[PDB]
Formats: sequence, C-alpha cells, structure tokens
Amino acid sequence: STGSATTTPIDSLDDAYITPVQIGTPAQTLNLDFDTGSSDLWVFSSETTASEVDGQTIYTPSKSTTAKLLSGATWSISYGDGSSSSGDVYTDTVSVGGLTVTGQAVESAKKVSSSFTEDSTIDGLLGLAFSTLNTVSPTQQKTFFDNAKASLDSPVFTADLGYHAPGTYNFGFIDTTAYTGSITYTAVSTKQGFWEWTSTGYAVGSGTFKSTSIDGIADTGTTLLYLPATVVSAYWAQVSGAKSSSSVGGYVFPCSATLPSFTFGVGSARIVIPGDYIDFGPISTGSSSCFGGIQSSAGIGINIFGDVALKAAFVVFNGATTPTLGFASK
Repeated sequence: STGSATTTPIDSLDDAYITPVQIGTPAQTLNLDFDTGSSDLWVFSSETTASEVDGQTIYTPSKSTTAKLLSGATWSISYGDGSSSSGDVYTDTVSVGGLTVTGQAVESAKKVSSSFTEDSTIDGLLGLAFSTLNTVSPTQQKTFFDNAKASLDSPVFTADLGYHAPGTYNFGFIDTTAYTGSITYTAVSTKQGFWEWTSTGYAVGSGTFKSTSIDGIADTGTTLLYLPATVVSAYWAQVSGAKSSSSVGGYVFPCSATLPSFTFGVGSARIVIPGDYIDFGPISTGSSSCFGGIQSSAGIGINIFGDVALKAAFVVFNGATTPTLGFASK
C-alpha cells in the first residue's frame, strides 16, 4: 500500500504545516501537524477542557463506531518550546492520504497548554519519530508509520515541504518526479529516538564550504534551523545590523536586509537554503526588526534541522531495518 497527502503552511510565515487525517468511522477529518521529532498521535477531542479549545476541530470518540477506550492508558508530552498536552487513549482507524491503519493509538487530549489553544489551525500532532519516544503509559504505543510499515510497498515516508506553498507527505514510495538530481543517503542513529544524522558542513552565501561534522535531527515539527553558536554567528555576521537579542530570544536583523543563502552538507552533496527561507518577518506587527530563521542550539542540547532546512529538500525517511535519511534538491 501507499498514501499521499498534501501538507499546507498554517500561516504566511510557514510557522508549521498541517495535513488532513481521517480518524474513526464515519471519518472525522482533523488537520494534524506531522512531527518527525516526536512519537505521539494526539488530538483535540470532546474530552479536552472546554476553555482550552478555541477554534480547533475535535475528535469525538463516542461518534466513531470503531473507537475503543484503551483502558488505563494515559499520556503526557512536552515539546521544546515548553508547550504540552496530556490525556487518555483510544484505538481507532486512522487514514492518511489513502493509507489506512486499524488499531492506531489516538491520544485524546484532556489538557493542552496555551500555545496549542491559541493555534486554531492545528487540531493535534502526528508523531513520526521512533516509537521508543511514545509517551503512553503503562503500555507504550506505536506511531502511525510503525503500524503501517509492514503493509507499505517500501518501508519509507517522504517529506516535501513547500516555501509559502503546499507540499506533500508520501508513505510507501519515492516520487521520482518530486526532486532533481539524485538522493544522497546518510546514516541515522536511533539511540535518542530521533532521525539523528551528521551533516558534513556548511557555507554562508557564496562563501567557501566549511567541512565540519554537525550532529542533528531532521524535525518537521520544529519551525527553524538550530545550529551551533559558532555556525550561527558566522551566518549572521554576513548581515549588516544583525544581532542576538536577549529580549527577543534570538537573532534579529533589519527588515531592509537581503539575507544570504545557507548551505548544509549531506555527504558530498549540498542543500542550499535560499535567503528568503530564513526571513520570519517583523518581531511584532509593524516593527522594522525581523526574526531570523537560523538560531543557536546552545542550551537546547541538540542541533535541529527544522522546517527552514527541510523545506529546501526532498527528504526520505527510510525505515528499513537499518534506518537512513535521504536528501535531494528540488
């Protein structure tokens, strides 16, 4: 089997991407944030504290003939921005782009933190990291991909995120029309539960390539590109007036700037992020200070190849017995 679904930016800055997912019988369609950095499929629901729901579409298990309470199971998760959610668990039928999994753990939120409530466009998350990170207790649950894998034509999914435009998540096949040139594959460590790999270096604008190993994760659920302070300083030094602002929480730059591109290495291959992708607009409405899309990972504990990086590539998440990651230009 295969599946193919369109993923769409939630706003004009590509702050996140949503993908329609069918849950239950008859189908209840929710728009979920596909997140290769976590491993829980959770949704706003009829159980979510009413004051914490503001415009989201909710899953109502009592209206699904295939829903079953997973008795005794609870979940609780927190993300890198300090946001969080928790609740109980149902099993139900879940379909993405025509690919159906029966018996998928659908984690129903009883509570969500403020930044989820305030995001009216995101109805929940669909985790695509390794199932070892799943938070369900006392019986850990499998991701949608893990459950689908054996049925897929090939044990892979691909992320093709757009810049200010829709893109695609495919399951079970590689669309050879969706990228240019060849795909370069690189090794993955699953030791921390992530799609963790080592970039071979970087360049800023038209500058020379610096060969240096940068360990990080391919994370569709993180908006920005978070890299070591040395790398990030070298980038922003090429933008007149750019500075790190403690008050804003990262590098800002004059909105009048033309940002240079940023290149990262994948083996001997190179992915170029255009300068436009690095612009996250005014820090507050009407400001002439703009927020940068490349930020320091210092104090995060890990480097993160988030959407800013991934949307410059066609990315293969190869879930074979020994997982790997592939990147192509597009």
